Amino acid sequence: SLFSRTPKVTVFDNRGLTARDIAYHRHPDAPEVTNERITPHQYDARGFLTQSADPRLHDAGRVNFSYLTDLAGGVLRTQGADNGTSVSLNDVAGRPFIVVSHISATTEDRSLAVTRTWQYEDAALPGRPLNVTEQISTEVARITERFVYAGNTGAEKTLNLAGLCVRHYDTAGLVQTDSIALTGVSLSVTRRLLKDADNPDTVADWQGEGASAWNDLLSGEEYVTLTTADATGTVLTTTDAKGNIQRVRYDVAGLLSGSWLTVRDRTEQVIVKSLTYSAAGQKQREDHGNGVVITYTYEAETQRLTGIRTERPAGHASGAKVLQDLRYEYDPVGNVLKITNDAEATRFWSNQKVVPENTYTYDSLYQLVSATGREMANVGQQGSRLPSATVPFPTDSSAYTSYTRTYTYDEASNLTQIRHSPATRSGYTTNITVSNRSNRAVLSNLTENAADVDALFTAGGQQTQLQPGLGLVWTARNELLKVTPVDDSENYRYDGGSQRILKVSVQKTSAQTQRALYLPGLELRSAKNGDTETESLQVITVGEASRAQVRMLHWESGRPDGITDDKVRYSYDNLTGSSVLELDSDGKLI
Amino acid sequence: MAITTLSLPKGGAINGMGESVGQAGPDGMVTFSIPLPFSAGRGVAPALSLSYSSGAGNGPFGMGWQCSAMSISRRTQKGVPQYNEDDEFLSPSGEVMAIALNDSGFEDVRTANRLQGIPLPFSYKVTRYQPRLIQDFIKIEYWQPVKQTDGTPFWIIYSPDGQTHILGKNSHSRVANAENPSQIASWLLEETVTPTGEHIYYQYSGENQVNCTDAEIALHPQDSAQRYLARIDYGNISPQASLFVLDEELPNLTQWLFHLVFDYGERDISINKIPTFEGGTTGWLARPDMFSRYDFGIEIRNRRLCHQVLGFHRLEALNDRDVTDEIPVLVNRLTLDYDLNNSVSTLVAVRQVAYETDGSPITQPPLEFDYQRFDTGSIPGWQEMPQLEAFNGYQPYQMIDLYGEGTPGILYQETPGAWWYKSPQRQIGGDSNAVTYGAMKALPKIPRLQATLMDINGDGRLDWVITSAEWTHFTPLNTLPTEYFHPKAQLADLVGAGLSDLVLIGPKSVRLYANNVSLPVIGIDSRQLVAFADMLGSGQQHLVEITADSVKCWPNMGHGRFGQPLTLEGFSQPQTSFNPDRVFLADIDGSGTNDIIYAHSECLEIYLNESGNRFSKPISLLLPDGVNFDNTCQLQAADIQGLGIASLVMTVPHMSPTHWRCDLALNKPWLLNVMNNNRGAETCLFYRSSAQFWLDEKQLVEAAGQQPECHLPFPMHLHWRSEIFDEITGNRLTQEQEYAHGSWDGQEREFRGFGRLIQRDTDGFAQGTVDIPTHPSRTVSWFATGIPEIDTTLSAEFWRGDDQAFSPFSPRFTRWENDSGSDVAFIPSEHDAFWLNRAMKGQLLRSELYGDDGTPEAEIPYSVTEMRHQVRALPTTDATVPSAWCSTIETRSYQYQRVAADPQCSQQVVIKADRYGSPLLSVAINYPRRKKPEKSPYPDDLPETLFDSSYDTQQQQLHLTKQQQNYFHLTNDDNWLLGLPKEQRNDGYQYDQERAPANGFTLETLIASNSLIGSNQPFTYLGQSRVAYQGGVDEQPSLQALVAYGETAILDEKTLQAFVGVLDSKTRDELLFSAGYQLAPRLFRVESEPDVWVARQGYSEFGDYSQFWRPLSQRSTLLTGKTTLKWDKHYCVVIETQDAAQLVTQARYDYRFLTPYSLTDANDNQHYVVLNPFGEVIASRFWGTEAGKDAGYSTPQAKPFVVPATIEAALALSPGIPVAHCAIFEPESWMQKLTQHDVSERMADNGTLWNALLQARFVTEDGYVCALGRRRWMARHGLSVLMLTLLAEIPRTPPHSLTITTDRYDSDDQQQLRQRILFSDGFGRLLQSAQRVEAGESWQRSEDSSLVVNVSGTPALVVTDNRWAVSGRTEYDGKGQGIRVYQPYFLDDWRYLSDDSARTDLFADTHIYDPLGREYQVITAKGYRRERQYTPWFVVNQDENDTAAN
Ligand SMILES: [Ca+2]
Ligand SMILES: [Ca+2]
Ligand SMILES: [Cl-]
Ligand SMILES: [Cl-]
Ligand SMILES: [Cl-]
Ligand code: NA
Ligand code: NA
Repeated sequence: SLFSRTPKVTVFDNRGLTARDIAYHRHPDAPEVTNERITPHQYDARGFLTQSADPRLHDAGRVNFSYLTDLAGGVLRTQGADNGTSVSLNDVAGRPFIVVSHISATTEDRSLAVTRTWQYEDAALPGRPLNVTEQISTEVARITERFVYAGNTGAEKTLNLAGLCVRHYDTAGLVQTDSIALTGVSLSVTRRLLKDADNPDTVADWQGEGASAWNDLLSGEEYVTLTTADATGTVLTTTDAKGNIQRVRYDVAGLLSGSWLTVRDRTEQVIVKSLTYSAAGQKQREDHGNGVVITYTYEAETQRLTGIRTERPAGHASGAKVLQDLRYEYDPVGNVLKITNDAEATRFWSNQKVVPENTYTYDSLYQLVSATGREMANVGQQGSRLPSATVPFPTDSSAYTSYTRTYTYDEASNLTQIRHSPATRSGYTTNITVSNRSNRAVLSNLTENAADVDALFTAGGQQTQLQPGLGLVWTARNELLKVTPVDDSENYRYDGGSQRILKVSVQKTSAQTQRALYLPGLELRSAKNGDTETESLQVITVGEASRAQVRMLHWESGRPDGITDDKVRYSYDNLTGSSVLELDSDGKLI
Repeated sequence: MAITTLSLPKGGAINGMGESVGQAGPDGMVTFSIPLPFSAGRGVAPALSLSYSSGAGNGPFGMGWQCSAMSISRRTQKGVPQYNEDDEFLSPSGEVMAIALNDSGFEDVRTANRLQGIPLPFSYKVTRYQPRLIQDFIKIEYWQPVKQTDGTPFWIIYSPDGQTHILGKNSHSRVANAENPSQIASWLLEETVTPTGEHIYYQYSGENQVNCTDAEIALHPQDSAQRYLARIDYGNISPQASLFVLDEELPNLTQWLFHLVFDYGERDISINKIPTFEGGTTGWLARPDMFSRYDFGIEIRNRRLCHQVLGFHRLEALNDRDVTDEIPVLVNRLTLDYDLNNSVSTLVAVRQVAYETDGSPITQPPLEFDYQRFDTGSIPGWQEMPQLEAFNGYQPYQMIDLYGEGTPGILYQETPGAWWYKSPQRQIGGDSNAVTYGAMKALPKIPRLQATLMDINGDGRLDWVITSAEWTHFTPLNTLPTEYFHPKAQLADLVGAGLSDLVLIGPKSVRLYANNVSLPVIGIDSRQLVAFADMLGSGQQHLVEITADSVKCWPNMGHGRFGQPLTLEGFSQPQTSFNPDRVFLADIDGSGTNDIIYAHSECLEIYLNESGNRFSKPISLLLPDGVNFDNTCQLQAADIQGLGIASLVMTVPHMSPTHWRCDLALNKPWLLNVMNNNRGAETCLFYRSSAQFWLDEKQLVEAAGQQPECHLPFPMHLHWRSEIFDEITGNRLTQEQEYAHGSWDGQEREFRGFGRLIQRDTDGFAQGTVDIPTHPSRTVSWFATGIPEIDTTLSAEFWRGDDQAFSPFSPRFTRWENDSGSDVAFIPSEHDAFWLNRAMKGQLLRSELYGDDGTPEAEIPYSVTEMRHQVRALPTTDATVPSAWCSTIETRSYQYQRVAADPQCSQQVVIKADRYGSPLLSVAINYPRRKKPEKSPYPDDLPETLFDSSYDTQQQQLHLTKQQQNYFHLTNDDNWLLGLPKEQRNDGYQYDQERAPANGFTLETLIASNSLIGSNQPFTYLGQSRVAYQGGVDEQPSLQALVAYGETAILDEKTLQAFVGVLDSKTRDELLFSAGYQLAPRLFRVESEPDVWVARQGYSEFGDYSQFWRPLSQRSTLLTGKTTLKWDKHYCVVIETQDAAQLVTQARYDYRFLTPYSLTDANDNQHYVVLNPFGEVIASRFWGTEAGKDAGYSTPQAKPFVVPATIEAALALSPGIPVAHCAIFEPESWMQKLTQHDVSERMADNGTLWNALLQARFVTEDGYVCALGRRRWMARHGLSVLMLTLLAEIPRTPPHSLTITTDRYDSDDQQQLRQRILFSDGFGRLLQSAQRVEAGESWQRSEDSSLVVNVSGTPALVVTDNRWAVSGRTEYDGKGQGIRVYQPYFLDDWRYLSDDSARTDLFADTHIYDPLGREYQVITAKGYRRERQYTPWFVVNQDENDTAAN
């Protein structure tokens, strides 16, 4: 009824190119009404795409993207409503040569434009990249990246280094590759940071006649990550920069069967004792170092994840308990209709039979239009801050009250309203104001007028205000550089691939400071109470960033009383990988 | 351009030879091709195919098959050649040639004494010939010595790829008169040479007397003519541009790196005896079915069958080692098995064998064939013939094909002077091949008296011969020799004054009367019979004389000549009782040879003619119950079924009923009807006569009130049905062909093809719990016969259901006319029409695709494609007969999707073509969508809005995309290279819908002065492409066509608009220069068109001729550095690459396959594979240095690894193996294993049966039971129930492989053996994949390969040590699409779970495909549906939520 006669439709021109994508919108609130949504696309004589537009902007006679192409189809220019205008040209060898971006259309505001260029080896060499350059507006060009390659001396061959980049100087400093396997896996890499890397004023500019000069712009400290690998080129062990060793083992099918951690100057301890799999190779049963067992359950037909069951089993020193028993109910295409948890200790949902347990409803476009859940009665209205931690664990259904969220979406799939309706309290509404000519959008408190929305964004689609009186600065590469209030700041640094290597937070009244350095399987966290160290912390992280991770906290200095050193924190996730429970090395809830 | 990178062959899936059945054509024949599996060497190689045709006759590879290179032969189809200036020659394509014209319009002759720059001993007259239809524009020369005594003539064919071929230079490559070498029937390919200086040489063996009986030698002294292909040499060591046959002496055998050796029975056939390079000393074997052919006016005798083809490589030479006393080593071996038979020998198996270094054989499963056969045992008995019940049993009738319909009707005289004919017809509601006879038609009145000619059947030609006994006999002219009425030589001697009477005694055999060789005397009323009949199976009316104890046959050699008498033993009757009247001559077994049927009072005795050599022991056939044959009775042999084989029709007055028939066979024997690859795939083929098809067609034409006109007067055996069985899934595909508008041409005595083919494809599935609705597809296709009275009736039959579709295309005829040249249309004369229409024979006119699914839209096609043809007439020395080049100039495709009113439509037109057939100007047109109708033509279940919303203005824009191009050629001097890439440009034209011509575009409307692609009209420049060459004049090609670079346009003035707000002219341009782009002239320029920015790609430096012009360096652009290439000794393969950073890769080669086995990378680490005798990777490892020290696996020198012999052994290996991977291949597992010990023990006979079954190829020497060898044995000798029991308990399983992968180096004691098993089917498709996993819960496989299941119905679970995860399990339909794809599952065994258990118990998504092979529906394992609907202008997708609401 809701989904009846709502197909996806592809409309061709007379050359078999897609002129229109048609969709059919229907809200369960109003099942009588069906809104047809047409996304037009234009092509030129050659058959290359020139224009696209969403239904909302087509309705208003405007366009989302315009494309200008060379005669082979290569896109030399994109004018986007959301991300501005940019010009691109590859050389005849197919390599990046120039990109000019941060340009706005009205002809073309070129004044804040970033020009990125590449320099390769000369024609008598293979043509590997030598440096990347970035020139912003009227400022002098800065050399943001450099590459140095190995020759093929016997020593280099012995390290499987021949012709590969051994020194990559990037936006954060240097990455040095000192050893490679027969299988091609990096066995020893070494990172050094820029001098004065905590200051967001310091940008990489690798000026100088050779490596002797470039190295003089780097800090002294070396963060060495070492790796061990099997005959298939698959990682077995990782030694982090503070000497902590992570180890894994593979079963006869090549799947992870166990893992261990050896903290520096300690003995090896079990992080994953065992791990079995279904026929499809998806986790079935997982046994942790803390004796906690995870049992995963799958629909036999669709292989969809039906159950996540976490428990301390029979004969466990801390006493048997089911900590989580998640169950999922899908609609036919695999949207989540219902989530139940019978292990929930408070027994909250069988007490409150007015609103149902995590029920979700969707429109014909599979957008979430309604949801129900529980919140803690004390949370109050959602903003940017995290609620206050309730300590200790609440012990009764009074602690949590139910809620029902309702979501509203425009013709271009912008989320314009989150409406919150609790059981027995005053509800609130968060309104998001969409631009009249783009999908740029901000909360109502920033503006309630569509025509002023794009002025809160840079040309490239980067938001300049986070909240009222909190300002945002972005790098030349559109990464978040700095959050500043208009007196607590935060700022960031990234490597060559835009992956955050550094975060520094500062509060000045005396200036209190915290720093996070992100390395392989390791976060070095520190703090100073005005150039005097209050805290020094290794967060050892075991696993992969898209799966239920295990953290170990080791304090070099400044451990607070009430935390035993080298305490492991096991994390336990839901369907979407959100961290829901933490347990300790006894399996007890943290 | 492809930059050469060295790498080892990757692992792996089981697949065969590349054997393939042909698409069903308008000739109606079954075809089959096997590529000969042998090395390509350097690249220049023989590349031959062993191919079958149902139309083809006997030869060195058995009935139907051949494997030979190009030849030129004297024409034999239009009279026998006499070796004078009046003879004609045939091109390799079989097409008649004439002497060509030159620039000045004369006979293109010249004298020469230099050929390819090489002085010839004397002068030659060199005549260019041109074939009537031009395929490739090959140049063909006849080389004739000026003084005829100086030598023999030869032919040269210059292929337009730049290669040069010479035929019959030396006498071994000539089929010539045994009596007189001057008289040359055929010149066979002897040597090829390419522009790189690479050669292939073809060596033939002449026929001879070795291993023949003295009986044979006596009967056939003229036996030296025939040639057999014997050795092919390639990979010449010395690079030479000129042909080797032009040097003083030919190269030594040792100057060729590769050989291909055709064995004719001399070597031991056994897979255990390794064939050697030299032949041994027992000589080639004599086939039993020896046969002669007389086409060329000379006997050509045939005694040899090819039993093996062998690939030999010179391993020492290739490895730059000492060549002294090198024997070439065998690489691959192809065995050929025949069913040897005295009448007809047939090819029943080909198999690949190779050898391990310990000498022991390794084998692929044999590819088997079998044929329709005549069974001596089950001859159908008599049966009453109610079709003749209107006659009383005394009344004389002839069963004869009076009108030329390929089936005989009834000719009879009612009262004297009054002759009627009852024409054959389909009996309604009988068997589907049942023949009845229609209404009487009076013949014309016949003259007072005379033997004389007459046009009895009303076809215009005097082709019936009337005589009188006073009775009257009708005899077709084709049953007598060709110049019967103006005889010469022996024919004159025999008839003298002229014969008194001619009497048919069979379908094409005729008895005679009257009142250098020793010919017979035609006595008045003797105890002897004389006749014309084909007693030899060569296809001529020979002279035969039969007495009571002798059969003598004199071969017709043409022009009235008759050669020495041949005897045929095995026929006799007592000298008192022998009566000539009781003798009949007819091909009973369809072997080609007329057999003897002799009639006694109570039986018939049939003497089968054995390939014209002798007669068999006679088959005795009893007459019906209580019949006594005598003078009152009537008996004749006549092909009443229309099968090309005689049945017998008998009238007996003293009997009830009076009329009987005996059909001796219901199939035409010796036609291929079964292939089986022994891997799970069998194809069964079914034939049906064109004659039988004609009676179906005639009934339809009569039911519709029209007058039928047959144009095909004899029965051809057409490919009617194919059934392709998947023996593993139990699924199949049926392909049925139907034929109409058959055309044979009297004037040229040539078959033209069928005017209409209807093809029906139907999937058949085994039963499942989620059933797939099978919906057959129908393709209806029309082809030109080139006879206009047929071709003009075809468009009438096209689908008329779209009143707005454009009108049918019409053939254009052109003449080439020069100017600063071009095609110009003309209307030819009725004389030239015949030849120019003939040039379109077999060309596709129109094709329509349907799905016969019983829906309302079923009568409406998915798509319709139609073609227009242009024949360009070309002059020759013959004024009466022009040459012709047919091409396809327009192609129009309509996409309807079974909705008639709203199709999409596109059209591609070749406007101009150069003199060599290459396209110069062409255009691709996309028509606008039709004006929107008032109501929606699409079904009412879609959204109401969609029909209106389906419309877009982009659908209404007419697009024409114009493409120009030109080419390099090298025709100067005596070289010939055509169509080399040069320049191309593309231009876009776009108009509104009003400007589309109302009746569509034609070529004419596009070349007209007011054209929408005229140079007046505005356009959008789309780009251009140029190839530049090196090593010749400027950037023009030499004969070696060495590319300098490729150049394509990247920016024009329009595309530079990109930079307008960001860069300025000066900065923009100097960036483009530094980016490696450059300005070049815009091609096919118009007035004021600026230069364009171009990118250049693909630079190579090549070697000189001594290095076979091989590439020595490569780079993609001038911005990056070059990579060096170093070759091995003989420039076969590259052994080292070195890049611009000095980084070095090296490779050593396994020279039996010319693939690397070892590889040193840039860091000097080593990679290694062991290849098996078929070139597959059975083991691999690597080692080198890592982190300062030696690393990886132990070396093959340190720790050699033996690959286990079986999967069982391999699954039982202990950790510590020094290989990354190893692989066991089981390609023959679908064949049951049967050992001598199995057999000998189960009988207690000491191998008496085993050695009988091995001989009969029921089982292979290595113990595999052959599918068709079994069936053949079971049909002839049966099989005891003791053997059947044994065989029923021996299982089988789909082709499979096991790959073991180690996860650690062998130094590490943690090493595990990962185990992966793949299953393939008989079509080479991946069936399932099994990965060994840790012990745990799995489902259960029984010994019978089924799933164990609980009483509750769900699979029974157990914990097991032997657990496997099965993934990607797929059930395929006929077209190879995944019809069911199963979820992964655990199983306590690597073995195959039956498709039977899978369908019942395992979860699977079902995918349903439409007649275009597009997925339109999916039924998910849970029960839901995804559906998809295809229309010309939109596609509609519905997911599981959408469809669930229905
Ligand atoms: Ca829908
Ligand atoms: Ca015969
Ligand atoms: Cl707890
Ligand atoms: Cl117009
Ligand atoms: Cl070798
Ligand atoms: Na006639
Ligand atoms: Na190395």
